[PDB]
Parts: sequence; C-alpha cells; structure tokens
Amino acid sequence: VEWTDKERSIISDIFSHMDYDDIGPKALSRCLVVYPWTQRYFSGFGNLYNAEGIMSNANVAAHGIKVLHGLDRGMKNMDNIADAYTDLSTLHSEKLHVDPDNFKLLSDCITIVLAAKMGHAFTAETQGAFQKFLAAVVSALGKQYH
Amino acid sequence: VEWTDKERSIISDIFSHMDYDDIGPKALSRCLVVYPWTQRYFSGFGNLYNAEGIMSNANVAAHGIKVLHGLDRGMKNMDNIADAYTDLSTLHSEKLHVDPDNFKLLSDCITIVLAAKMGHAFTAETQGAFQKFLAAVVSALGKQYH
Amino acid sequence: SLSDKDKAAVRALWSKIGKSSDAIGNDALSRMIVVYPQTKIYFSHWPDVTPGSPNIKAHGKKVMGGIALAVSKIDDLKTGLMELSEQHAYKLRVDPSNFKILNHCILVVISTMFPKEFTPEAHVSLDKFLSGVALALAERYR
Amino acid sequence: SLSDKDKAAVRALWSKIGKSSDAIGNDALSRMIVVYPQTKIYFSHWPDVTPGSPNIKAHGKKVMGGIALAVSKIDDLKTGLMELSEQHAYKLRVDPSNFKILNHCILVVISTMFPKEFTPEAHVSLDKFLSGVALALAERYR
Ligand code: HEM
Ligand code: HEM
Ligand code: HEM
Ligand code: HEM
Repeated sequence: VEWTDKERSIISDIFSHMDYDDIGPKALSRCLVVYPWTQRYFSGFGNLYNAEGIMSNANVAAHGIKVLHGLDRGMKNMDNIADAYTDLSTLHSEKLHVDPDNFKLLSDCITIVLAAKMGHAFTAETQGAFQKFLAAVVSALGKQYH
Repeated sequence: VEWTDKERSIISDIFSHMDYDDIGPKALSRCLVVYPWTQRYFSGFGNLYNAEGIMSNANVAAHGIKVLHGLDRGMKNMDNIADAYTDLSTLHSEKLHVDPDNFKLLSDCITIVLAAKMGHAFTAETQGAFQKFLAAVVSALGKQYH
Repeated sequence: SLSDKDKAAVRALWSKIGKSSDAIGNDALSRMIVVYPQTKIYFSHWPDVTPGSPNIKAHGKKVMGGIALAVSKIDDLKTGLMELSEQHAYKLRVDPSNFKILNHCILVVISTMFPKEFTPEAHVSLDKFLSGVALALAERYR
Repeated sequence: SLSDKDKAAVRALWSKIGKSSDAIGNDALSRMIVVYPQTKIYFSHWPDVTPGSPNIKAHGKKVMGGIALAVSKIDDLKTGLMELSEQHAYKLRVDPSNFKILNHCILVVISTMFPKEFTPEAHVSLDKFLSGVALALAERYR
C-alpha cells in the first residue's frame, strides 16, 4: 500500500538484524503447535505428533527459514508487494492447495517470535509497521485463489 | 478494485429493483437485534428495549432507509469506492465514533435481508458480487480511522 | 452460551425447516465454494468441485446431518459432537475459520428459503447456536 | 474448552508472570490503541488516547486484574466473569471483536516480557484461555 518513511526504516531495520536461522524455525514450530491444523500440509516431514517432536524436527527448521525468506521480496519492493507474490500465490493455491487463512496464523507466530527476540525493541510503532507489512504480504499470497 | 462486466450488471440489477423503504428498515433493525451492541449509536432513537420495539421503531426505519442510500455513491462510482466514501468515513470515525467492525455486521444483515427478498433468484454468483461490493464499501468506510 | 430462549427458538425453527435439510445443505455448500473459492482446497481431490455436485450433494447432506444432531444435542454440543470434532480434527484438519464461512452461507440459504420463519429473533439465536457448533467442532484441535 | 493440561499450563505461567500484571496491562492497551487505532472510539470520552497515559495505565491495571480473576475462575469463566460481562455489555457495549485484538496484544506483550516462559505450549494454552475469556465477556451481549 502506501508507506511512510518511518515504516520503511522500521521494516529496513528489522530485516537487517533478522536471524532467519533463529526466527524461522521457531516461528514455523510455534505455528505447528499453536495451530495444529497446519500440520496437514507437512505430511512427510516426520514427527509432528507433539510439541517436543515439532521443536526438534529438522524438516521444520529448514522450511521455516525458507518461509521467512519468502518475505524478503516483499520488503525489497515495498511498493510492489502484490505483484511480487504472483507466483507464490499461484504455487500455494494450485500446486500446494493451502488454505490462505493459515497465512495469517503463521504471520501472527512470526510476529510473536520476532517480539520475543527483540524484547523492548519491539515497540508499538514497530509492531504496527511489521503487521502492516505482513498483512500486505498475506493479501498478496491469497490473490490468485479462485 | 476490478469488476467483471457480469458483476457490474448484477450490482446494477440489484440496485435497480431495490426497495430501499423496505430493505433498509429491515436491515438495520435485524442488525440491532442480532448485534445488540450496535444499539449504542442510536441513543436518541428512543425505544430499543426489545425486538418488537426495534422492528416498529420509526427512527430506526428512517435511518435504515438512509444508510442503504449511502451505498448509492459506491455503486455509481464502482471504480473509485475508496475516494467516494472518504468523507463518510471521517464522519463515522471522528464525529460519530462508530466501531468500524459494525460495518461488516450490517453488510451481513443487509445481505441476508435482500436474500429473503430475492429468494431463489439470490444465486451464489449474485451473492458473491453483492458481498464483494459490500466489502469494498466496508473497506472504504474504515480507512479514515487513525 | 445459549439460553433456554435460544434453545427453544432453534428447536422451533428446525421443526419448521428440518424437512428441507437436503436442499439447505446442497445450497449452502454450493454457495460456500462459489463465494469463497479458497475453501475448495479441502476438496481438490474430488471430481466435482462445483455446486450441486454428487459430492456437494453428499457432504451437504452430512453437514446438515451434523446440524440435525447438534439440535438434538443442543443441551451439550461439546459432548454431543465430540465424534464429529475428531473427524475434522485429526482426520480432515479443516481450519476453524471456514466454519464461520459455512455458518454465514447457511443463514443466507435459510433466509432465501424461509424468510417468514427466519425472523431476527430466530436469526440471533441461530447465529449463537452455529457459533456454538463450530466451537464444538474445534474442541479436539489443540 | 480448557483441558487439565491447559488449566495447568495457564496457572503455572500466571504464577510465573503475575508479578508484572500492572506492566503487562499498560503495555498491552498502549499497543492496542497504537496498532489498532479504531479501538480508540470506545475511549473517545477522553482527549487522552495515548500509550502509557494515566487513563491508559489504569484500564490496563483493571484489565489484567480481570485476567487474574479469570485465572482464579478458570474452571468456569462464564460464571466467573458475569459481572465483567455485564459492564462491557449494557454499559459500554464493546464490540466483541476488540477482545480478540486485545488478546493478541496481550500475547505480544507477554512474549516481549517473558520470552523464556512464553513457550509454544504456554502459548497454545494461554491463547485457548483468552478465547474462553473473550467468549465469557460476550455472555451478556445477546
Ligand atoms: C508468510 C506466509 C508464507 C510465505 C511467505 C510462504 C512462502 C513459501 C516459500 C518461499 C515456499 C517455497 C517455494 C518453492 O520451493 O518453490 C513455500 C512453500 C510451501 N509453503 Fe508457504 N509460505 C507462507 C505460508 C505458508 C503456510 C501458513 C503454509 C501451511 C500451513 C504453507 C505451506 C507451504 C508448503 C506445504 C510448501 C511446500 C514445501 C516445499 O517443498 O518447499 N506456507 N512457502
Ligand atoms: C454499509 C454501511 C453504512 C453506511 C453506507 C452508512 C451510511 C450512513 C449515512 C448515509 C448516514 C447519514 C449522514 C448524515 O445524515 O449526517 C449515516 C449516519 C450514521 N451512521 Fe452510518 N452507515 C453504515 C453503517 C453504520 C453502522 C454499522 C452504524 C452503527 C451500528 C452506523 C451508525 C450511524 C449513525 C449513529 C449515524 C448518525 C445518524 C444521523 O444521521 O443522525 N452506520 N450512516
Ligand atoms: C455444519 C458444519 C459441518 C458439519 C456438521 C460437517 C459434517 C461432516 C461429516 C458428518 C463428515 C463425514 C465424516 C465421517 O463420517 O467419516 C464430514 C466430512 C468432511 N467435511 Fe465436514 N462438516 C461441516 C463443515 C465442514 C467445512 C466448513 C468443511 C471445509 C470447508 C468441511 C470439510 C469436510 C471434508 C473435506 C470432509 C470429508 C468427506 C468428504 O469427502 O465429503 N466440513 N463433515
Ligand atoms: C481482557 C479483556 C478485558 C477485561 C478483563 C476488562 C476489564 C475491565 C474492568 C475491570 C473495567 C473497570 C470498570 C470500572 O472502572 O468501573 C473495565 C472498564 C472499561 N473497559 Fe474493559 N476490559 C477488557 C477489555 C476491554 C476492551 C477490549 C475495551 C475496548 C474496546 C474495553 C473498554 C473499557 C472501557 C471504555 C471501560 C470503562 C473505564 C473504567 O474502567 O471505568 N475493555 N474493563
């Protein structure tokens, strides 16, 4: 949508210091237990049976890191995020058949994990900028569903 | 944005035969009984005490007939619904202090009342275009909130 | 939660419209996949991902079958629908947000079909009830 | 519904973080008015819709007091929060949708403040609990 310079810098900061290797596994892990229905999409991933099992599941660590990177295009073309997700939207709908509501659930986990990591740095102004960015990306992910 | 010609016609069809003096009162009353918290904004309206009383409250009727006409600009300004309601948004936000969640609830009530009326002719496809239009209107109404 | 008043209203409406459960179900699910295409993912393994389908006829049937049961189990949905909860839970794994979508489509259909009977009083009690069923369907999710 | 495990998980977390109930409330409501400004309307009877404000610090204090109450009443929230429901109902008339928004702000604050304590397990149970609370606060609305 329309971005203020502040949001641009806030978004720029967060990604600059993001430990994709730490946030990604933990954000995807937290999603799989907090919203167990999301497990269906990861049939071959192995142990998704309880908290422990998800928490130490290699398939999930690696994929979370991946999921988080998927955002990278967005903040890298902040004025063209919808178009930037044309393909993934198509991938997610027609190839993977993923209920886009999960986009919002995982977005929320990502937000909750970034907050644990950033602590006091996760100010209200930072939460707003991050959620705004994520909502925009979520909209873009479910564009191609028809 | 973006409307198929079909959607354009359906909306024009719907409004062409819309009995505002009938649908309007019925939509706002139903909203006030199923989502009673919306009764808060109609304090000067008088008797809200029960369903019957809401159903036969003239002030509610006249205001419902009015709210539905509010939609008129949107349907006559289909490719610019954001801009068309910017003022109304501000009115609802800064003057009336209306919780924009009730915008979705009322669209729902409107939607279901028109459905009672149009009956079997209220097809899935017709519903989809009316909800789409109603959605854009609801988006346009809550933009000026900050 | 549902008051006695809510329980009565739901029971009265259903004794009035229950006969048409089959039309309501086909119509409701058909609407669902039309107005909310994203819900099609749960059926992307079916040879009729379109309205009035044999499977849309089927699932619609079973869904209104749950509604009939939920009414009979209106005094304790959680206990009355646990079995259903696990099918959609561990088995089907449907995001609960879709229940709100279906519930909405069911009120539109009933309205299209029984406008005299679907008064606002019946609507609110029914809305309340369908929220109760969905939450009941979600019992075994996490 | 909250399982024993859920009731256990919420109780343990609240015994661990309860000391900071005052800070959690101020921070949560501040976040709410900043990130979801539309919620400001309910407080528009004050020209003071800002984080860490005396009026903001206060309500938050009262909010977390209601949350500690709900923990103490965790075995029956519906009964435990009748009074609380009545206030936001007939009096304030808060759209029940804002409870969800506040709940999210509450999880973020706790996340920022107790990162070791806020495990996913404590998350799922706390999240389940706050939806229970939300549904409890809505009991007298309709
Ligand atoms: C912020 C939201 C999300 C983003 C940005 C995102 C991004 C991505 C990316 C970049 C890929 C890999 C593309 C490729 O390998 O060609 C992917 C794959 C996938 N995503 Fe999403 N995803 C999101 C949410 C979700 C959610 C919530 C689920 C389901 C719960 C999901 C399910 C999958 C699956 C099953 C795959 C395929 C695994 C593979 O073989 O790589 N995604 N996603
Ligand atoms: C489709 C969504 C809606 C539309 C298009 C709409 C439109 C309108 C219009 C055209 C007016 C009259 C402006 C004036 O005379 O100054 C109005 C006023 C008002 N609206 Fe809305 N409205 C909508 C939803 C709502 C909802 C959901 C509520 C609260 C439950 C609400 C509460 C009010 C109130 C309290 C007034 C002032 C009454 C008066 O004119 O004295 N509106 N709205
Ligand atoms: C009123 C709400 C609903 C009720 C009462 C209901 C009931 C049922 C029942 C009784 C079954 C049969 C399973 C068995 O007996 O083994 C079933 C299966 C199923 N349900 Fe639901 N359902 C509802 C809503 C939904 C929704 C909203 C969705 C997704 C949009 C959904 C997706 C499915 C699927 C994919 C199946 C598998 C069976 C098939 O191939 O048709 N259901 N449901
Ligand atoms: C966790 C959920 C909540 C709890 C436990 C809670 C609790 C309370 C309590 C204990 C009071 C004090 C009443 C009094 O002072 O007489 C109160 C009042 C109030 N609440 Fe809530 N509240 C919650 C959510 C909300 C939300 C989401 C809103 C806004 C949308 C809100 C708006 C108000 C207002 C405007 C008042 C009046 C000021 C006052 O406290 O006197 N509350 N609430």
